[PDB]
Amino acid sequence: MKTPITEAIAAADTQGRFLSNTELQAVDGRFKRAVASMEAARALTNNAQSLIDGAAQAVYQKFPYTTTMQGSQYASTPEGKAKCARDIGYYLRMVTYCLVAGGTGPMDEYLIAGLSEINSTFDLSPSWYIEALKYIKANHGLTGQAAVEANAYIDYAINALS
Amino acid sequence: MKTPITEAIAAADTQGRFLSNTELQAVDGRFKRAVASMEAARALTNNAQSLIDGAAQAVYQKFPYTTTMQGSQYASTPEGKAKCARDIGYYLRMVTYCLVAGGTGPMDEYLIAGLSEINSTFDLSPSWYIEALKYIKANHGLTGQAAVEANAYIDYAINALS
Amino acid sequence: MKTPITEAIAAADTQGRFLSNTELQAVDGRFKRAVASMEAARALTNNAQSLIDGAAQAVYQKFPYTTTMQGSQYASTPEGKAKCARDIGYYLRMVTYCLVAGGTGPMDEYLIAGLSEINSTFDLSPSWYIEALKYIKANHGLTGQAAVEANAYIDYAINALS
Amino acid sequence: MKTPITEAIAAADTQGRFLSNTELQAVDGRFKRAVASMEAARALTNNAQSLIDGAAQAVYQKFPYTTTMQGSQYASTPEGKAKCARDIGYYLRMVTYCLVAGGTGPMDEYLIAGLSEINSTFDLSPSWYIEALKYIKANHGLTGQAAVEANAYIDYAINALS
Amino acid sequence: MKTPITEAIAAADTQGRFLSNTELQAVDGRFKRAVASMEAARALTNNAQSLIDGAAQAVYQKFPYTTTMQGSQYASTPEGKAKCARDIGYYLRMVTYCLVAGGTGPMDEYLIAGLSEINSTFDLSPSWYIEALKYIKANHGLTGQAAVEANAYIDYAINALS
Amino acid sequence: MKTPITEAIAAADTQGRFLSNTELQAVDGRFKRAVASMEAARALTNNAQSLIDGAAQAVYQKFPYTTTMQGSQYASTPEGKAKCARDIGYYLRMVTYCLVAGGTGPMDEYLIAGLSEINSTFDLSPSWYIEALKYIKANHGLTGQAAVEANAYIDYAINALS
Amino acid sequence: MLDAFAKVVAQADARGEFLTNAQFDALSNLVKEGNKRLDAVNRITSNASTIVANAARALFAEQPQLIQPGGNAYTNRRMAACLRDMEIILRYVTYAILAGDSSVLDDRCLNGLRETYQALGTPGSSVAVAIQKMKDAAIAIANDPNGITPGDCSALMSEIAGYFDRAAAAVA
Amino acid sequence: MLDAFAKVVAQADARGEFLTNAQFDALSNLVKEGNKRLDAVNRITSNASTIVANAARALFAEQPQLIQPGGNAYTNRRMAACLRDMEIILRYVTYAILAGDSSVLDDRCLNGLRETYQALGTPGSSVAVAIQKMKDAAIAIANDPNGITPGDCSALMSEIAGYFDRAAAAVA
Amino acid sequence: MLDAFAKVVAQADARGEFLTNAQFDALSNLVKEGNKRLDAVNRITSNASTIVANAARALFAEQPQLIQPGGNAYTNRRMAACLRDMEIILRYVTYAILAGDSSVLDDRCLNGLRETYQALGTPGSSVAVAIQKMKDAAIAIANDPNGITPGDCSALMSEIAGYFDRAAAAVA
Amino acid sequence: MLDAFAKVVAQADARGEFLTNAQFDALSNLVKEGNKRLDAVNRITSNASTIVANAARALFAEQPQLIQPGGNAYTNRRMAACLRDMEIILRYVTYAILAGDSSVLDDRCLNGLRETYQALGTPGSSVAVAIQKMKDAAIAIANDPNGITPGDCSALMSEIAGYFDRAAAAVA
Amino acid sequence: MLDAFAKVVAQADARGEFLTNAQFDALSNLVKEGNKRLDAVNRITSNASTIVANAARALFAEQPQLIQPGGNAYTNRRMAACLRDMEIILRYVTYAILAGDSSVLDDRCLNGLRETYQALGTPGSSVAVAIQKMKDAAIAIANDPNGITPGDCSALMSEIAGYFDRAAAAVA
Amino acid sequence: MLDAFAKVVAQADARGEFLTNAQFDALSNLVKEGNKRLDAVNRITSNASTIVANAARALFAEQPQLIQPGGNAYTNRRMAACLRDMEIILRYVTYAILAGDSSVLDDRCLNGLRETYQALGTPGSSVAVAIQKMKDAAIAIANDPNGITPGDCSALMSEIAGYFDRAAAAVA
Ligand SMILES: *[C@@H](C)[C@H]1/C(=C/c2[nH]c(/C=C3N=C(/C=C4\NC(=O)C(CC)=C4C)C(C)=C\3CCC(=O)O)c(CCC(=O)O)c2C)NC(=O)[C@@H]1C
Repeated sequence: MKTPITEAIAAADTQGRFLSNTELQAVDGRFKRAVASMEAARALTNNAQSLIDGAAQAVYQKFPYTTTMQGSQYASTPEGKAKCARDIGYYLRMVTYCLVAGGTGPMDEYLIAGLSEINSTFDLSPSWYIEALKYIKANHGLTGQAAVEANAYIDYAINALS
Repeated sequence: MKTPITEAIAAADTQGRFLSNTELQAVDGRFKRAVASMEAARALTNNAQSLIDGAAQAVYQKFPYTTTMQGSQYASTPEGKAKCARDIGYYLRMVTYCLVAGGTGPMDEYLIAGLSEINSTFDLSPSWYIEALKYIKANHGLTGQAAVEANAYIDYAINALS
Repeated sequence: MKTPITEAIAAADTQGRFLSNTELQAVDGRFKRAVASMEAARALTNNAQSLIDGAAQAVYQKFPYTTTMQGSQYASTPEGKAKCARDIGYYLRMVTYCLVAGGTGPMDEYLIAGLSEINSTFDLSPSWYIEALKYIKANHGLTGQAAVEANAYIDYAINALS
Repeated sequence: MKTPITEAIAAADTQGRFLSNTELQAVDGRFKRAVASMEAARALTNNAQSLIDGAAQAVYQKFPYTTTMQGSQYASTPEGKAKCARDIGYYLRMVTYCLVAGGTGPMDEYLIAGLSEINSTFDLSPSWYIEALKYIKANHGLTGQAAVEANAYIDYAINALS
Repeated sequence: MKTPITEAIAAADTQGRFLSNTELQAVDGRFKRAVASMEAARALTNNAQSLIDGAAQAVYQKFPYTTTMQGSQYASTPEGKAKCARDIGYYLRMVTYCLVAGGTGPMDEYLIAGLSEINSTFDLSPSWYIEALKYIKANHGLTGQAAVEANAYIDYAINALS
Repeated sequence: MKTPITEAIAAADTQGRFLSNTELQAVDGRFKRAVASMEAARALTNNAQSLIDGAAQAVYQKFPYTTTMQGSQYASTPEGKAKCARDIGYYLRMVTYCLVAGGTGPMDEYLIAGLSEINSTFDLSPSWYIEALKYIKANHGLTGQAAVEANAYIDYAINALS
Repeated sequence: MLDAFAKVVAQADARGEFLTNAQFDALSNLVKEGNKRLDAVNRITSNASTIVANAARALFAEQPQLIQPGGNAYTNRRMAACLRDMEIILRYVTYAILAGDSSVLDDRCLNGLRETYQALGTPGSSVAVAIQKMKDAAIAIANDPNGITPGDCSALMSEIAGYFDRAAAAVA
Repeated sequence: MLDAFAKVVAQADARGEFLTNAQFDALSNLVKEGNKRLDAVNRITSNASTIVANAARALFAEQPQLIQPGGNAYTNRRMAACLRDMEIILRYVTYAILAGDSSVLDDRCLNGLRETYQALGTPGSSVAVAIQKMKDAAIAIANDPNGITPGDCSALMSEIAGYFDRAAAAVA
Repeated sequence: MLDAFAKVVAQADARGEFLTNAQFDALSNLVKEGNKRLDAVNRITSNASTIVANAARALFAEQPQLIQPGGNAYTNRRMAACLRDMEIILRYVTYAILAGDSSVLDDRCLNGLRETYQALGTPGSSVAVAIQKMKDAAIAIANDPNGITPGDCSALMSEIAGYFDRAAAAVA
Repeated sequence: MLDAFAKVVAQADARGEFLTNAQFDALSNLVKEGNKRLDAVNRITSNASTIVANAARALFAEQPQLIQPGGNAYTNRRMAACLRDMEIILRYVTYAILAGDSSVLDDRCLNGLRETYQALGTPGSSVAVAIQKMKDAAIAIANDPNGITPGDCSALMSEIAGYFDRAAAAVA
Repeated sequence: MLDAFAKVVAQADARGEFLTNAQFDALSNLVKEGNKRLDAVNRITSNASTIVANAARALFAEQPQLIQPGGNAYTNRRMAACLRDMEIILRYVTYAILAGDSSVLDDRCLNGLRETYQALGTPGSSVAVAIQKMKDAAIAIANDPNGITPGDCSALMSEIAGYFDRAAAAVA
Repeated sequence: MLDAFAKVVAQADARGEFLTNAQFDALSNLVKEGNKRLDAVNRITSNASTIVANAARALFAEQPQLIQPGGNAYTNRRMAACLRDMEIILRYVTYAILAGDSSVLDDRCLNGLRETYQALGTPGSSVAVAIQKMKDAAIAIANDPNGITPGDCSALMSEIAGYFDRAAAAVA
């Protein structure tokens, strides 16, 4: 999994070298940033449910057809709505994994790999999940560098869907 | 050249990716460490001459034969002594390059690549340069994290010679 | 370009061989089928405009939001509608290229290569173009083996979008 | 084995694709040609013995030395003659395999691969087998497209020996 | 060209090494053998014409059909006979090149490479040239180690034709 | 192991060929040289002890510091002296292996591979072993071609250390 | 790779025999059924994506633990891998339908596939369910009496079923 | 690689146009001449070895310096290389006859071939003679009125000649 | 690859000199501006997709012949290639912003790129327009005064502009 | 490869769960001990060569049959291979110290290493001795109270010992 | 690869010993027999093709089921493969004769060859017959008293037989 | 690669001629001088390292700007590269001495080497000085009258000089 620390080791291991100051400086930056990253992960976790519930509605309001249109890919049934809230929660949970791990690795491995294939096969529009992420970014209530961490990984998701 | 920043870019460029928070945390650690690294580079530069002069003698005292033994590889002639002081200064100057660049790149590219070949061809014993570096490490007069930076790159040289 | 004839040559050329009866039988099947393929290409070309106009509406009726929703990717403006009718015509024209060439080559090279990238970047939903192709398949008015040829390449487009 | 159908599949399988109309047109040409191919295979099989007996003599008349010259590679002994008639029958049987399979695969795999090595090691002259095949081509009594199929694979053998 | 000396260099050059005693011993064996090799080359050159004339007849006697049978590949015409005597002389001249060079290189490069292709295309039977070489081997009149050298390269030709 | 004979076979085996006169001439040169090579190997073996004892002193006289200087890499202790005499004997024994085998293989495989790594890790100066070999070369008492063989492999060791 | 024709050829060659009349007649009836064979391949292939998608949608409805956290088909990487395996199996099955012989499916798809799923933790019994779904869908589509010249394709649909069953039996 | 059909397609696409009737009729007449095209390919291909051999035998008779010591076709290595080049050229020409378009011959055979012979010392003017020999032989064989349904193949033989001339012009 | 720091090192080494105070002070001020540099990289990178898309949408509006049949950006293959080139250029520009030096952009992106577009028929003058669009968008985004600690980043925005201009000048 | 943080992430994901407070607090205390972890890695790494050399010198003193003729570490090729294996093991151990997790050491060093030594004739019991020597030396060096801010690193030294023991147990 | 000389060297080294007189005398007698060894290699090699061909001709006479339809040596592909295996075995045997040691034959020819024939269906017992034929022919040729300096080569012919038997024993 | 013998062979073949007596006598005198040729190769090769080192030591004494900061031979990477080039040139020269022909040196060392040094900034005029130094040293060593059977090697030393001059002329 791609974290600042596994990148440091990967770099050294690729060249057949012991670690050096070059790499330890990189891990120190991960350890220092961790303060702001944890603060964000803890806040997003504590407010996860209202953020998922809020994000799901932002989608249904932006894209009303997804609640009235017939089809197993839409949220026009109780099951559809459940699947959607489920997916939004998956995205939110991956953001907190990235904050805790200090990199994109968790989202890369668990969500982004295969994403475009899944969205095509099941006829899921990326516009939906972008809007859900855009809503979380606006209403997570984070300030300072904690917001910068959170937005960096939410915007990372958004670029994967664009 | 191998610095914390070119490693960050190399990592991203290798995978065909934009930079991510994973990499920016690494550069932040380089920028934070720079305070201690610069302090050391400035001090080693300001006291370079007495350190070179002191280190050269530590060698001649440890290895007296290098001043009395006949041969173009020894410091038994004015030219030999000049070449030796020159080489010690090269090592000291590379340490300060590594501190300024934030990594081993300068020493790797300008000194370590080819080192063993050069020491074999011209019959230069690594024991000599280790002793010179050991002397600099003991008498650079650095405290705190500045000493840790300096010693990390001097000990890096020593491992290349061992 | 991938046609029954270039596949025959490619096969022989790959192995360093002259053509053989194995390959000539394949071209004969292309020449025999051409009767039905041409009939379809000529009919789809002769009725192209009403099919494009009909297909565009099937989309706007199936997906009404694409005509009322704000955004440069939707057909909520005269330009948007023009772009859409343009795209539907591109799909129809590729079907006739495939019928004339006797294979998928034209559509593969001019439309399918890059398709998923284009639909993601400009936020164009594949569901739209599938519905347009589904409408053309139902209302091209072709019978017998001419219909089988036409449907084979329209359904080929649909699988590329699924 | 190389048949029109395994070439179609090979082509698709090489590119990681389902079959397409491009390939099915090729198999249709194999299925249509099969009428003429079978007619030839059935006739060559029904008259195989007189064709083998006739072909063997055409050789001994064209190359009389092969019946009078001493050596295990010649037909100057009852065993030699048996081996020769055997070989001519092998060639005739491969022609009928190619007609039934619709391609060169049978002859390629069972006879042509290794042919030049075998003819060198055992001192068998290709001129002999060409003359035997030339005789079969002239006296198989086939007309129309059945003759075209038969001659295509007999001439295919001849080119392998030239 | 493959000689004992170019093999020695090739070996060293392949491994990135200076020559060593391992290789010089090999060249010494070439220089010592040269006495016997030259003696043979000089004798075969001095008696080349009677050997070519004798060898050509051994062929026509062994294979009488090659003088009476119609075809541009046979010696049934003045031109055919000229081509044959020419070819036999080519073989004899290559044997002397191998003796002078101390290896197979000359024959490998000028005659053996392409041999089987040429004999197939122009319908030239290897049995002919084997008989010509067999005659030269029996009537070159060489004794001792000179004969051993000559026979080693004539038998080398024969194996290339078998 | 690299001997004149395994090089001959290696050459043939690399190209997929039987041996040829090209290679047998090389082995003959090994068999002829063996006279002088054996004479040297037998003499160096018979006088090994006085040569080792003499060579060890040449080193301690040339490099007196190796007997007075503290450190496990020096001969300033009974164990150190034992290790040194041991190493000199290893070099002498490899020279006799090379003479018996007719090539560098024994020394290449048992001593040279890894040499520079070992001399660096244990802080053993190549100058020492060169002087020991230089002494053996001057006092082995060999004349004629036996001396040429011995010196070829001693100078081969010296180049590996330079 | 062998098709129905090369299959007979390779058996006659092993015996050193010309073909008999029983074989020339059997191979003629393949040809006479070739149109039907091409309709089936064309139909299954033109609906490849819906066959796969609908099969997966049903599989995950019936076995929702495959998509729960920890499930073998959880995360998009493993879901995509699963949908791919279903695409691949269907692709090699359509190859076999065109060839009249299972060798392509055996040699290039099914051989070693049981060992692959065992080494990965993938339940082949669930992959078999998936293959069963595709089968019923492919046969329903290929034997649809609509928009085609009426006739009897029952023997062909038995053959097509045979390949699906073969693949399903090789993973379980 | 383009055949006659893909050629028209790629021109219409560059213009963004459906095909006109003048194009649908022209492409139909190719199809109606397809049998003749297959007879020519089959005939030239079934006599590939005699076309090449007899062409070489004549070339070397007319230009015996190519086979004298020092000649570019002296030694069996260079003779084989020469016979091969003749095989290769003929092979790509028969490809073009089947495709109705020279692109395969141009892209995969003739492009850069003049520069190759110049860098090797091979006289392309003699290679052109060789290609001329094969041409006359291939046309004589392909247009043989014997053992075939009578008809007019003159336009096809002009096309076939066009490819041989094209190759001959590209090496000289 | 060189960053701003390695750049100075490599110049001092060429002279055989320790660093002077003018250099130790200059390299300290880079560090003191490092936060701003990371905000710019983060901001441009977090909006990579909208920077590219909106830039293309404007390019094709202004130059609609690039998307007409025959145009260099017509068909999805060439459109995707164009969008990719824009992604790639932007990616190497953000690399340069982090390094404080253009060497990565020069060595790995811009060197030889003019010759590439010339050999393909791509109008580099239109690629320059594209790069100009991204520039204005990236600077507007990176220098947005909102949601960040107030301060002066003008020197940094001049540097960022320098890289975009450099790339735009190398293709035209 | 997993570090201490990714380890927790991958366990929560398998359960489909957000992290609990017990996990957010545990991962915060890793960070708060990060300085100590970097001192240990730096110290062991800065003395890599003396750790290895002195360990070998002791190993061969205690087991002189490894360097006698016929011994597994006799000749410079096998001695160098032995010193290398010791370098490699130490390198992957320092990787694990930085990551807070043994996965890199397991996956890339220790897995299959027992089988390698068995197939070569190398006594893993002697390799374990070597690893034991390096361990005591590395801990003595890394926990040296001199020239560092005083504090308690005992838990870290237990962890570091754990990795050495793990490697030693995997070869024996 | 080891020759007779390197063999002794590698045994002395394993013991850490100089060579004794018993070894210097034994290695001198190899040299003194070197001419005979070169005559044998030269003779077998100069008749490689007749040794192989005549051996096969006899094998197939005695075991005609190997060449009947279905036989392992039926078809030209398998016949050529068989003749090749016979060429290869003979080639590695002549290598061993020159080296005075079987290691080249063992390591590069015979090792794993029994498993190869078992996995292919080739009867190694018939391959052994083939190797037996070549043996008698090679010895008859190599020990021919004609056209050579008279002398005793009996020990050499026993050695040569040893290699053939070794190969024959390794496939059966 | 050609040696002195293959050289004559390739000239006779181009003419289609047997060798004349003038050629059989010339090639016999090479053989009769073979011992001297082997002494020269052995002597130069046994002193390769001192030839190179002493040559470099003198080169850098005479041209100290090559080792000053900025010099082409400054840093250990470029010094090692320089010493290597000197090793390589000397190695290919000794090859030529053994072969009696410069082709190996030309084809595998000197061809394109002038262009290489020009593209790198290396002054070939200084490389020529280096080659001149090695030449004088190699000839002094190879023609040393000590410890060898007395005789005249002057023609050989002229040849050896010819190769050094050839290499020196090809870089300048
Ligand atoms: C110019 C681009 C605009 C601007 C930038 C700005 N930022 C600061 C302060 C900070 N910026 C960061 C950002 C990061 N540090 C990291 O390690 C990473 C990657 C993980 C990032 C993205 C931080 C941590 C700070 C310090 C904390 C803070 O919020 O201040 C300043 C003030 C100067 C300074 O360096 O501190 C400025 C000016 N502000 C503007 O008005 C410009 C439009």
